[PDB]
Amino acid sequence: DLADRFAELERRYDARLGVYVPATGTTAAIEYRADERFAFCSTFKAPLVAAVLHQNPLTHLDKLITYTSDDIRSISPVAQQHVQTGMTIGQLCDAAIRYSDGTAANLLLADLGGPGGGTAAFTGYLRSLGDTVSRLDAEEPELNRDPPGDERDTTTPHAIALVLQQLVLGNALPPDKRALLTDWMARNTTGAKRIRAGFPADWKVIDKTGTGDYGRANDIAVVWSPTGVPYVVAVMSDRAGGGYDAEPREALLAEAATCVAGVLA
Amino acid sequence: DLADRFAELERRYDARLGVYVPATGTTAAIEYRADERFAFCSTFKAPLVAAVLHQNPLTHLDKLITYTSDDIRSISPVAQQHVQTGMTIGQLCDAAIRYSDGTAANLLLADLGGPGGGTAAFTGYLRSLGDTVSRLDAEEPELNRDPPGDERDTTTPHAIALVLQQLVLGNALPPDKRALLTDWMARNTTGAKRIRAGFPADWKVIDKTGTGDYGRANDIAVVWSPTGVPYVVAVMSDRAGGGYDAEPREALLAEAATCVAGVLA
Amino acid sequence: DLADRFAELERRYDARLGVYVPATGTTAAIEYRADERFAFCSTFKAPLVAAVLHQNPLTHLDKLITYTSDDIRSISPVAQQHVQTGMTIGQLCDAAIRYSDGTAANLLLADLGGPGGGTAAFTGYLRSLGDTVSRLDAEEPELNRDPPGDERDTTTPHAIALVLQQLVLGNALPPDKRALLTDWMARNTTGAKRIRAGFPADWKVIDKTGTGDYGRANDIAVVWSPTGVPYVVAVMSDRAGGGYDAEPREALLAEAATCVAGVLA
Amino acid sequence: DLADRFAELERRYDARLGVYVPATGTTAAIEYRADERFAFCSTFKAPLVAAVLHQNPLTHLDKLITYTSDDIRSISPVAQQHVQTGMTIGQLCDAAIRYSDGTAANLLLADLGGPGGGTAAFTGYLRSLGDTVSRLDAEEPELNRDPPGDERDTTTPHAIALVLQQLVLGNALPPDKRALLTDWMARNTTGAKRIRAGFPADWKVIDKTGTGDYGRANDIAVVWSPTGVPYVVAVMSDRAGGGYDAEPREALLAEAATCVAGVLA
Ligand SMILES: *C(=O)/C=C/N[C@@H](C(=O)O)C(C)(C)S(=O)O
Ligand SMILES: *C(=O)/C=C/N[C@@H](C(=O)O)C(C)(C)S(=O)O
Ligand SMILES: *C(=O)/C=C/N[C@@H](C(=O)O)C(C)(C)S(=O)O
Ligand SMILES: *C(=O)/C=C/N[C@@H](C(=O)O)C(C)(C)S(=O)O
Repeated sequence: DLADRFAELERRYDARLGVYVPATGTTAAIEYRADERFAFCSTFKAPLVAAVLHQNPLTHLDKLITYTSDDIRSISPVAQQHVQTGMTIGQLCDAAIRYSDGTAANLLLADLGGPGGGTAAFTGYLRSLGDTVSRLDAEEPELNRDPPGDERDTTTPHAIALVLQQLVLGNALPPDKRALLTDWMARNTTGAKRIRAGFPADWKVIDKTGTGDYGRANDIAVVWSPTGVPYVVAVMSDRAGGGYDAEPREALLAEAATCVAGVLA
Repeated sequence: DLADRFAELERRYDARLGVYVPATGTTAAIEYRADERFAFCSTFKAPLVAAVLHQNPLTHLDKLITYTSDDIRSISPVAQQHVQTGMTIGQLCDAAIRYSDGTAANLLLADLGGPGGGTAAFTGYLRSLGDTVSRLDAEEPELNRDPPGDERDTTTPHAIALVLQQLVLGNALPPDKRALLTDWMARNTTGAKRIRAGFPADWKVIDKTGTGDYGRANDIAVVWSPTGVPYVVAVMSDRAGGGYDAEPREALLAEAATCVAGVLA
Repeated sequence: DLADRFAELERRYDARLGVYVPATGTTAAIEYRADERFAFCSTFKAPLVAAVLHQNPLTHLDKLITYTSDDIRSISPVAQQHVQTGMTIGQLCDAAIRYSDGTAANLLLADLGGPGGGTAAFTGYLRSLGDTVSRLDAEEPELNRDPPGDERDTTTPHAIALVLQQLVLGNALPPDKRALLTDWMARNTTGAKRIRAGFPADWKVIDKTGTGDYGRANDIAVVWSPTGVPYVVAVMSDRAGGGYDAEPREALLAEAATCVAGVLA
Repeated sequence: DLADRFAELERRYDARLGVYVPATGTTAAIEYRADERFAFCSTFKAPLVAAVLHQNPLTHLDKLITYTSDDIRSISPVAQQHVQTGMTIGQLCDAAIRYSDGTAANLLLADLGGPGGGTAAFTGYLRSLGDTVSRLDAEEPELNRDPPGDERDTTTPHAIALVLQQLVLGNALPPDKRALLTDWMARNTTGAKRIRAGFPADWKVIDKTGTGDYGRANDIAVVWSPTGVPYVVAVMSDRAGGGYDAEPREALLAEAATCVAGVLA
């Protein structure tokens, strides 16, 4: 019957919608189009940081990286301002998470090295976490104007949940680094209207958003109940029907979170 | 399956639980022990104010009412301070709602007049709103130490919902007065951890709480969705199992509200 | 010329206003009626907690304290709810700071012992910190209806600043305890509209408010610049002119903080 | 007093600093190097939009403009992506304000027509608003890399304030258009750490930034007090001392705004 409540939101908001919450000690998993493909958008920036955290020691975040005016092809609210000054890996990661800065993302991919501009290195990282399905070829901005049906630059709710789970809750990173990533996500600016707004205030929520064309809108998060019980929530949507220029509806993502909060409480 | 989620909370929290939300233009009502009797506790102070608003002109709120130090039997954080000075009907109502002042309650019942200390007059008022089941017999504090099963000083979730609906949303009161009551409930101090904490912040919530012995804990509220859709939510509980001195669990009330928010979103 | 800006606010808001910030390594202090007496209101609850932290070991916070329904004479949003269950010293302190609970305050004074209900014990504590001027005689609620000119239950901005400085920044408490107090103040609920609202968001602010009759309104705080430079800010006001029933203006407190932020930046 | 506080910031940050706030119904203006020349940087994009709003009817914003890959000389986060699709005047203006897109800027100058690439047409527009000092000669990127002392592509705080005032507050534009421009500025992405960060959150702020070599960093804004009183704030800086390669300090701009907020409150 929760299936039917998601299908309702789908109809109201004129969108296809994908939801995954893994199982726990107590609870059974929650599936809805969980094994269908969706566009990543900016959601892959979460693991990306983790990949950079994984590859290098912890003092590596101090390395300053320089770049040019014509390195800014994507929207980049932080990179734009620090062309003269440059930016350290540390600041790059902060921005990529907290502000969804597109340029930084690309710089960090380059920090991974390897062909594809570091997209292979990163693809490789996901496999280390047992992620077969997710696939990534292009960078920002080009990847977020790929057409519907195209399986390049895509993932499933099921998949990305299990990644985020291993990173945050699992032992995929040392505690010190893990800490950093949570801290960053805990302070995301771009996610107020989506998963955060669907949960009660007494729940703790850390999230990473994704947006694009064809009404594409995603949010992946870890939440803690008022008694500190952790849960992973992958929410993904699109509106490929209204074409390229369709607007995403955060309201959709907020409403679903509320249904989910209901079963989890 | 929502039936099964309430029965779960019941088992977790070792409590009996009553829930009612009336039907709307779209949605069907939500019932769970909705037609079972529970203790009012301090929840009856909401209609009580309405009864005093209903019976008298609007300038009647300026009438000063004096009382003694030994008129303070219940918890009365506001009555305590204004013993020498007295208090106007207006300020009495504010206190009764916003602070759940027990003395004021009794003063207002006396303002209704009639035997029972004004409990019959008040019982009479509810019938004017088509409320058959509800009964009120004693005053504060004595009423909050009635034993389980005793039908004096009781109501059903179903009933009190339909009252609150008529008062707040319906035309049971002139707009000016209606306004006052909503304003007061909007500014309740005593309700943070119950219904308010079960809904997302982007919902508007006005509530009136109740507490007592045998783990008795109630909260009735009107909520607005993020798009201004109103709903009435009656939640009532008790824990007569652990006897007189069983502690109430607000956690229970907050958790249920969350399940409810889930179906309403 | 900052003198003239405070006198302006005074005239606009029809209020007397007291401001103190101590001197630092760099900066000179800020004075305006800093050595004039004002009512404490709920501001004394900050040191009060410190006095209880000072007097007893750290394990003492687990001692559960019981009380009756008629022990709630003041407004007490948390004491209200935990009459059946009781409350530990630890929880009492949290409430007294975070919610300005009036009852708890009085219970804690009783924990200090001595005549005056523990007001002498507490008065004694301030002298240990070299505070000459500050005086405390009555408890809640009686102290909040002292008339203007009455020097009982009063302090100066200068004084209370130097206390708060020693507690938070100075070595007046062991680090562990100090930590607790800061944590509590960092999470004050009652202070959003006063000092907090006069500083830019990139400043860190921890505060403790006070309100009462005769438009009495205070806020004492520690702030950190965006680069972690600490400062102590005492702000106090009243409007004894419009009599007992004069309303306090938080706007006044927020405006002054802004003038202060200006010199500190 | 305040003169000396600006000279301090100057010394701290190793920079020359220009500040202007016009006079109001109440307050006297604020001058500090207000009549000295500074580089525009990207600040001129504000009036530029206004000039295009002024010259043409309101439906002109729908005219699509196409361009080539080799038309993208400057930083252009939006122009980069819409080479295939093209962009309407409407979208061009949004970008120029909200994202400080450098290409769009140049396209719009071309929309004005005339020699200099439309820089004379634009220079001409400012004179219509009674602005004598301001001049513009080159386009992006070339204009941001021309040396200190060179009076081409420059303005004074005094001047640009009086322009922004007339546009936003004054009757320089019809309400409908005026509305558009404010809306755009209200939604600037590039300005978080400058003027916006120096004011308290309860102030409303709309801004337009500028950055360049020789530590050049500007922000012009309209602010509303918490009670809706409007003010215009021009802040400009540079660090020609450390030569071409000197890094700009937004911190400087944020600090000054704080001093200004202080006098305005
Ligand atoms: C991540 O969610 C995407 C970042 N930004 C894009 C979006 O649609 O939100 C763009 C297209 C603005 S970016 O220039 O690629
Ligand atoms: C409203 O919920 C009831 C308040 N009653 C109190 C009273 O003093 O009458 C108590 C203490 C009996 S109950 O614990 O709320
Ligand atoms: C802090 O001590 C202020 C207390 N005074 C008032 C308040 O704001 O709580 C009263 C007078 C309402 S107190 O609770 O009696
Ligand atoms: C406007 O001030 C922005 C101009 N863009 C850049 C350019 O390449 O011209 C800079 C370097 C001046 S700015 O640092 O973003």
